[PDB]
Amino acid sequence: ALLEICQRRHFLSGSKQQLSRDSLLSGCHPGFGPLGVELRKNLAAEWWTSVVVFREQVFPVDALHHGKLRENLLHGALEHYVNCLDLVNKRLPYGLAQIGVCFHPVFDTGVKSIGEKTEASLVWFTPPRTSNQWLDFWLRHRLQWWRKFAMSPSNFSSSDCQDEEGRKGNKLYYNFPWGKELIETLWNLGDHELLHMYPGNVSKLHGRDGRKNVVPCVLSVNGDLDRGMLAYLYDSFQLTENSFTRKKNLHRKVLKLHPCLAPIKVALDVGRGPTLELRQVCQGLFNELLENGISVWPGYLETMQSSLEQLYSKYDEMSILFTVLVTETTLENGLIHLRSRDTTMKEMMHISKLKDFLIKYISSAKNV
Amino acid sequence: ALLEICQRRHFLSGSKQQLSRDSLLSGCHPGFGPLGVELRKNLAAEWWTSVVVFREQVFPVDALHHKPGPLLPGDSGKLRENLLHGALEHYVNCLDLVNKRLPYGLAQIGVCFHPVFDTKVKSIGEKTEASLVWFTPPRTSNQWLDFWLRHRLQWWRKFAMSPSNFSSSDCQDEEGRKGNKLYYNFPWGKELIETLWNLGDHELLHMYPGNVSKLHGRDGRKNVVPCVLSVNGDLDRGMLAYLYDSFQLTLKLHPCLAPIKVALDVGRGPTLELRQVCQGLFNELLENGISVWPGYLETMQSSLEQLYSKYDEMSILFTVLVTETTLENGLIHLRSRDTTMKEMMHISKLKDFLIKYISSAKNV
Amino acid sequence: MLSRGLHEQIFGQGGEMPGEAAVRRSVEHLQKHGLWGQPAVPLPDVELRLPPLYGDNLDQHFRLLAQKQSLPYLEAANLLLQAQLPPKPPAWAWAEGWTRYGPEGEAVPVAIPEERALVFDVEVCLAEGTCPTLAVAISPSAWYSWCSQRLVEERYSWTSQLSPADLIPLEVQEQLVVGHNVSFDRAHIREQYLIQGSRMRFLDTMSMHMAISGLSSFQRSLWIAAKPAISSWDWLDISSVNSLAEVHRLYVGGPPLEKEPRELFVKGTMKDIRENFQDLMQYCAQDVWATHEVFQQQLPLFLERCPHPVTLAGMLEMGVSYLPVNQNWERYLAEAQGTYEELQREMKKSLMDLANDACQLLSGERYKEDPWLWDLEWDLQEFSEEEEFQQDVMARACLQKLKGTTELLPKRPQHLPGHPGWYRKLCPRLDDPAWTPGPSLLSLQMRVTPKLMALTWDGFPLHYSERHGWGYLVPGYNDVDIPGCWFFKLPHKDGNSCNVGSPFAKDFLPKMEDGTLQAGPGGASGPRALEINKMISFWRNAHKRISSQMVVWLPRSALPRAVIRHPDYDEEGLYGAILPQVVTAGTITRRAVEPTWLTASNARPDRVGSELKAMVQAPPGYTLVGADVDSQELWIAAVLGDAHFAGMHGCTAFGWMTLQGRKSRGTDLHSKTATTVGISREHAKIFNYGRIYGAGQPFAERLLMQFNHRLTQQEAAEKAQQMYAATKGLRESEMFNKLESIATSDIPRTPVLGCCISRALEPSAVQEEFMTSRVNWVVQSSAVDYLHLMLVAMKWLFEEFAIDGRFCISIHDEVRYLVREEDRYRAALALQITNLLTRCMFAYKLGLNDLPQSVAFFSAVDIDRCLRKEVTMDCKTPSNPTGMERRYGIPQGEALDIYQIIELT
DNA sequence: AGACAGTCTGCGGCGCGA
DNA sequence: GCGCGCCGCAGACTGTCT
Repeated sequence: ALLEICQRRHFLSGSKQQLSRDSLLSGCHPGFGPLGVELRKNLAAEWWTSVVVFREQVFPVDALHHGKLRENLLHGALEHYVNCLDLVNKRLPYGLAQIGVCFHPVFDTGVKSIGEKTEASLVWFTPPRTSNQWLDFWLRHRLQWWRKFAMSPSNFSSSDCQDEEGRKGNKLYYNFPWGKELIETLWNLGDHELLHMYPGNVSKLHGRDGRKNVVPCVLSVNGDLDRGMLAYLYDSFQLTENSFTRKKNLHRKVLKLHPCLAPIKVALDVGRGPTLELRQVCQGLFNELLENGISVWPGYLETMQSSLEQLYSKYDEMSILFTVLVTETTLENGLIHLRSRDTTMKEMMHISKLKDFLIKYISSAKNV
Repeated sequence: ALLEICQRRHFLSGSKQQLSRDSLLSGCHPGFGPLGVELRKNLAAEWWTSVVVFREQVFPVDALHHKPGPLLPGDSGKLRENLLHGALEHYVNCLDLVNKRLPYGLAQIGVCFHPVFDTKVKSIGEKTEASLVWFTPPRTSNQWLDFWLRHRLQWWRKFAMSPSNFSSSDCQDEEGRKGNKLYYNFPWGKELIETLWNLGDHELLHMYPGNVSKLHGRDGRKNVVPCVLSVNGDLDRGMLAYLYDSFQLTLKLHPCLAPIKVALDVGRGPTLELRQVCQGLFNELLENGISVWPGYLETMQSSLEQLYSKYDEMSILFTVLVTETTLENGLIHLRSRDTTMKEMMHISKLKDFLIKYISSAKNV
Repeated sequence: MLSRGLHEQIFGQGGEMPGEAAVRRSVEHLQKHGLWGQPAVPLPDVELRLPPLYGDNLDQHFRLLAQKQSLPYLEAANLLLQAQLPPKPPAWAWAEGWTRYGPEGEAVPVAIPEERALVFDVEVCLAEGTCPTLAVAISPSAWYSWCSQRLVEERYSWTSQLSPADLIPLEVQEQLVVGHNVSFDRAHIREQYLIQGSRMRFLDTMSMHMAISGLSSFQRSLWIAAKPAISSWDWLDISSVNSLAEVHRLYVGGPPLEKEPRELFVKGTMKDIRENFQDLMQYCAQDVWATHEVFQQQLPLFLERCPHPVTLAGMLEMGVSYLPVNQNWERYLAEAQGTYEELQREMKKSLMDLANDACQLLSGERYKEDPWLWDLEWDLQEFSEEEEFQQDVMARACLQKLKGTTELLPKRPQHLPGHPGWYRKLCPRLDDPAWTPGPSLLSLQMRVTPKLMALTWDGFPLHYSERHGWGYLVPGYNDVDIPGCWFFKLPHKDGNSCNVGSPFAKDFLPKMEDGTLQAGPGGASGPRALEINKMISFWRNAHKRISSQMVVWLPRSALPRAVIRHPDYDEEGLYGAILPQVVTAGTITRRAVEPTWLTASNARPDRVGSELKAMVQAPPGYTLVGADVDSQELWIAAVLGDAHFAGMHGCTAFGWMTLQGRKSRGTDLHSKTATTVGISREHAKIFNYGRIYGAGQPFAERLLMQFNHRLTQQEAAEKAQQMYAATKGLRESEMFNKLESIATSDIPRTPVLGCCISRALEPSAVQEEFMTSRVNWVVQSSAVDYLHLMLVAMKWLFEEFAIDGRFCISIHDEVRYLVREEDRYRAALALQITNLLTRCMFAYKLGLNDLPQSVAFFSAVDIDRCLRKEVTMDCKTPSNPTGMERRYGIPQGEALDIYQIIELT
């Protein structure tokens, strides 16, 4: 309620219409705001760094979906099995990963609707059909990754479940205030999918485990990124866990996103001066902080100057890590005001140290 | 000359022998390989530099991604998709984001579905186009259009190794007041890469009712009707520009944006063991943006024979000597770019001089 | 037969006597403090052909069982006793491993020692792994230095295999190796980690000195501090703390044994160990010679004071223990360390978030009305058309170069100005190597971790200034019970009246469940802390001991044929073993003491690494067959009860119940009576065990202080009726005349085997006013003697009947054996017969030769692949069956059939 | 010629090995 | 029940910064 109108006010959500519950979860939402496209760029890159480039085995699958719209993102990955095992190196263990947009049928309002979900799918080629330790390794990796960047990592739980033919699998859940919602699923497809896709010959499906050719098992790990973003927004602000009066008498609306997942980091400003020469040094600082990986919010372009409390509340609701305010004193001394999202106190620091301190802060937040 | 089977040995089983001039300009084809996907991601990042650096109040948007759109209610499987209607739907919200400051734009990279007709039927395109909508005041439409044409021409020629062939044509004006089209000269002539259309207020006034309350954002203290000039680009490839000709150089792709041929980790240990001398370069994967192909996982010395012809195929820009000769002295780097220079590696040629020569080329 | 629910006499049924004038007194006593009208439905009858006994009596049967084995070991001990060793060989050499030294120093290379009796010790370098470094093997024939091939520069880089010494001489005999802490030595013998049994057995001099003339925990402290309250100082000189250079002068007598002040083995460099060889060899040789002389002094005394062979055979059996790991030990350590680090980072991040939220105050002076953050500092201090690439970068460069002008200092003296002082203290300086973001370097040991989370103890400052541990934070014009209640504490502190005196060692790890002590009313980040602390407390306490346990990985050649070509066999994985390093006597009660294993760990939830007991996994083709003995200390106290006032397990109400009573239904007296008289929220077991050991009223009162908010006067007047009701006093349901009468008796302490108490607690020239340790020793030593009676059995059952196994593991009133998968039912039946024979033996020694059927057999004999409390249990980790294969176990309460043990059927 | 950053150093407590 | 470590915390001096 209050969180959603806070999001649409600062455009981390799509639009005013169809804003109620289980409409964004279904995927029939209009979209995301200008700041909402970010954290879908911060996510699907942290996932990509954690899964694809860090693991020497994991390689991106061929572009899927070049009739019926795609829904599982798994069929095309198995379709590109033949080209995955390259001639120069036909190593069985390494697998495929992809991040894309999937289309789902939605019923119960009548006409059938189409829900849009950003899905990250990793298909793993376990060389033994009964190893089951690669699943545990991937579960540990996914769980520690979701608990990473989380203000309250305890809300990310896992549940064991089984289906027909008794496939073994795990379903990650996030504890939203209304209830637990499914985020990521690990499933042993059990090689029957490969046999169904390729019933002609079995010789092509053999891969080299060690020295011997064996038929692999495929493990599907499919997570959703739109509901993951909703989980990250709900982890920040408050999920009605605290409530109470004496716990937090202060009334501050702040979105404590992780520094490595925050959409825009630093917000430039102009104040306490009518000279208008500060726009020049703010543009210079704007050009300086870019090409270092830091995305800046040009709040200095605005002609109107609102109150500092409203600006700070706006930047907190926009998940601004650090607020830079450039006075006329910066023309004389070079000292700029810096305010932190975590601590409301502000300090004066030199402009030369700003970029180095910000990149060091982002790097150390990434490491920790 | 075809470059799809000779130079592009790494390909797909589907339509492996059915690859020609047709079906590649159109979207009716199997998807791109891992190298193609990573090159598309790199090109998308280089296009997104025009979103993060040329920040004239430009913001990202996301379309609903539906092939027909958000249904068809109350009006008398689609002709085309352009990512433009989503921008005009997000006009109100993104104008509310600013204090109604009109010179602002919305950009988006997404999948656009185009039906294929009269194939030499009803196939899905998925041409992964990139759009910029650039809401502009009507009086400065020509200057802003020329501005965007000049920067798009500069950006597309920035990665181009050869002069010309990124032609710009005024063509005609039927959809709007005026426009320009960018044509890349393949050996099968010039075909469209990017187009400009000065649409005007017609589409925005058509989508919304006749009465205006949220439109006409202020510019120069006067509320004026907003003009729209759209930049639409098909994310095609410069692979034909990479291999201009073979001649005596035998079939080499110059790595202007290639994820491979600027990499590391190959060698797998000189004495058939202790691979941490090379695998320990994995710190280039953390906090950097260097893509590294794990050739060391191949560990097939029989396939590594004929080093001159293996540099054609594998090309990880260096290799460790197989014989246990130069394990010491802290240098393994060799065959950098065109000529082997064989210098020290710890701080000179690994984690440094790889970030360099790319950012300098980016600034040029 | 059906008198008290007893069974027929399978053995020794020639003479039966019910007694006279005893049933009337028993019935009259059971009229009070007991309903006595229980129907007592019988258990179904079990009748089987037992293996043929010897001597026509069960005591003689166990005597011949314990004398048939441990006779070659006894003669080897006698031959080692009778030897008159040469003093020392002056010459020490490397000589490529083993070499032989006669009376004089002479170098000759020998492969292995061909000697039966041997005294051996191993010294290791803690700096370089757990690999052995120095060893000498003294024998009546030669001197046998080992040297651990340390001259070779190249190491194995962990994964220990074939590295240590060897002592087994191979068939193509019996060996009693003596040593000081011979379990740590046993870890370095090699072929002890082999899956097949070895004839070699080990005797510990520490077990000898602890069994006879040992010191109780209080006694050891007094002897340390002294190298009513006052008594005769005879036990001070008679006993010692079990460290050598203190036992040697006690038994042998002479100059004190040398002690190297440098201590190169524990805190020395590798190159320091490589040279200075001869002095370290001389110190080790003197150590082993002193151990030999102490054993020579102790062996006849131990044989006289512990005459019955079951005790010695049980100690020899406990000398050999085997814990296989099945290559998942390294994975367990890695996941436990990763989980500990992750939860530590989570708790630190929660602390950072709380500190940042606290830093959001001071705007409008919102502090000093917060009861937690009022007393901190909160202080502030301060002291192209046209390419216009230039004028943007150039202006920034000019402002960067303008750093020198008007700068206060080139090195910043203001460390985050404008922040409060407590937040400045919690922030590292802006130097690049040591920079960490936010309020880092913050831990729970700091006084600023309290006052950030409430702790709900009203005003909880933890102001360690004349606090002395605790203050007015319990209960009841601000002096009365107020949420604030903290200003001018010195004049009117009141509060805790006992002041300091509590142990204060993880005291606040409990009392989080109720008992106030909730880290903030919110729920977001506060109560998440102090729950992470619960999870990581056990691993924080025990990660030194759990890690660095010595594992020897058996190669493919060392593995037997059962492991090879098994369905559960993997070529990539390498199987290993852990010797527990248990000392067969580490307390005056001769129960094994070892910190890592043998604890009350049963994979308890809300804990990180309490799955210590799990992952002791049998190799393929093998299984763990073992049983957790039912609650036995209560039974020992009950059987010490009967035959004193009357027989037939019916004299007292204690004897009447506790055996037919069940945990599922009715009252088993373990918790039900305690939770009826008192609160006893799961602590009933500790209270009952304290009553059984005779701790007394002050210990019970101090134990009940830590469990409820009960007043001292209220504790004395009320809820102390357990002592006044269970025990009539000093001469109802509990009686202590038998235990006290044993305690006053000098020599006959153990009723079963006759093992005498340590000479420190003998009444000869020593009077014990405290009185608790002797009766505690009687109960626990009777339990130990029961365990020895179990362990002497299950042998010659594996010999006369071909059963592969006999690797006992005793943790806490339970037994485990590494048996093959083909012989698990035979092992279960043998264990059931062993339990029946042991219970009948204990009853026969303490009176009558008839046993009730309820305690005559185990409830279930767990056959598993790993070790756990119950077959239907899993560890707290997210996935126990996933990954490592688990068969989920079977109970095996009832045997497969009535068939006998021999292979033919 | 003051005065508040930091560097050992003497106190309390926690805690683990006998 | 003790003793020797490892942290917190408050000195008393030390050393530039003026």
